[PDB]
Amino acid sequence: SEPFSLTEVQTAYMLGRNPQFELSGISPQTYFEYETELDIARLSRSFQKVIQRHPMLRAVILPEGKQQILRDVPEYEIEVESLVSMPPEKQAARLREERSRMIDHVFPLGQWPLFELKAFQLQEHTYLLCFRYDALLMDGASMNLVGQDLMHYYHQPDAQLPPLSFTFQDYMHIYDDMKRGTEYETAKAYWTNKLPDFPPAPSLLLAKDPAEIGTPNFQSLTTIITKDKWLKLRRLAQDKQVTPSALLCTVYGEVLAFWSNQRRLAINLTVFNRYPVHDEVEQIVGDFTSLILLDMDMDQKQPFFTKVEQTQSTLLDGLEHRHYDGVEFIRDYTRYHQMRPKAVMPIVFTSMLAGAGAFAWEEIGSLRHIHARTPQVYLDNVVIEKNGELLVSWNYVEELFDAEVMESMFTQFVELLDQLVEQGDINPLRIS
Repeated sequence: SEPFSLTEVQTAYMLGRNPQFELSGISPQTYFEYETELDIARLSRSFQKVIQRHPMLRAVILPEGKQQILRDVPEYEIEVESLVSMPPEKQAARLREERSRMIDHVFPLGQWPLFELKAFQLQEHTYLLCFRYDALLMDGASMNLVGQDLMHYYHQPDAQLPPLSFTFQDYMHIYDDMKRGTEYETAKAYWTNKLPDFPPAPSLLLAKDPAEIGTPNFQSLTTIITKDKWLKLRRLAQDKQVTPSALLCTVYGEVLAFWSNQRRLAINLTVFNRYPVHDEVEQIVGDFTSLILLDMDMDQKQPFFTKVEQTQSTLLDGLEHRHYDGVEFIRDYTRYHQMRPKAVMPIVFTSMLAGAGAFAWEEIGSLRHIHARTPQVYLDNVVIEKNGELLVSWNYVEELFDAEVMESMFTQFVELLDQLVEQGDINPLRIS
């Protein structure tokens, strides 16, 4: 229960709370809603055992820039707010400003918890379950672990899960030792090797100067790629000897190059791959976020899938030097390029592809909404494998983009996926 170090991503997150930087003054957070018919009381007791299982669900972030696992925490119960006597319009209004208030909520430093799991009773046996968590607490992969244990203790309250011997505190000790290794300097050397000729982020058409925004508010555009379409895209990705992540990232780059009138651009890629430092590392709750800056050359005479192969090659070379994290390389880019307090690489692709794996929270019910906020980010393209479907969620700073332009870019991204599903290739990019 000693305070221990933050990851370099966690540190960037904590410094993004300071409003003196542009597009800052908020903590990174994820929010979603599920319409469920499960027993909320059983869910609440199950969630309590998840909290005791995972120490990072009982941790706080301290102002001094460290984290600490608390000795004991108060019992957590899912608060139930009943709306069953309210007409549907009054229900919708209450949920709306409850949603907006949960998304604008900020978890105070040093206090517990960094999450909220609240239920709204719409009918006697129908609830709207809302879950939100600070990204200082856990990454998206860890969030799936929480849902997995949640459903396990829900169905089998007495079947106790195998004890964990590895903690995130142990991992952080290894993490701090990995910053000072020969592997670290080889990864560093690779990134300064690519630093003089590294392209800038896609220069999109912004509605105003980001310096004049103040605190950003995010909007989400979300769609579901059906099981049939996602299956065809996975089969086409394997036929062209490319990963689905490189494929979706290259489609992203095509839309970004078109709307930015650029040829070479840098995408901020967010992944959750964990270093294999212990047999149980894929079992613990924590932050394992890795940022890699993707050098991409879109405007080419090459066929689309030739560019996908280049994105694949670039991506794997990035992963073999991830020990030098993207926050450090980003700052290398700022100081080396004379670039002030601005947000440097604010176009983000967040891949939560599970490799035909289950999304545990989908067992709760039907997903109704998802929202994601991050400091110093203009646009975040989040793709989540959702039990055979692909959920695509674009989160952008509302004050920074015309809503119709954003909807147009989003629609063209989705339509290029449709093209690949039909013809196995894409057409010259034109307006939707």
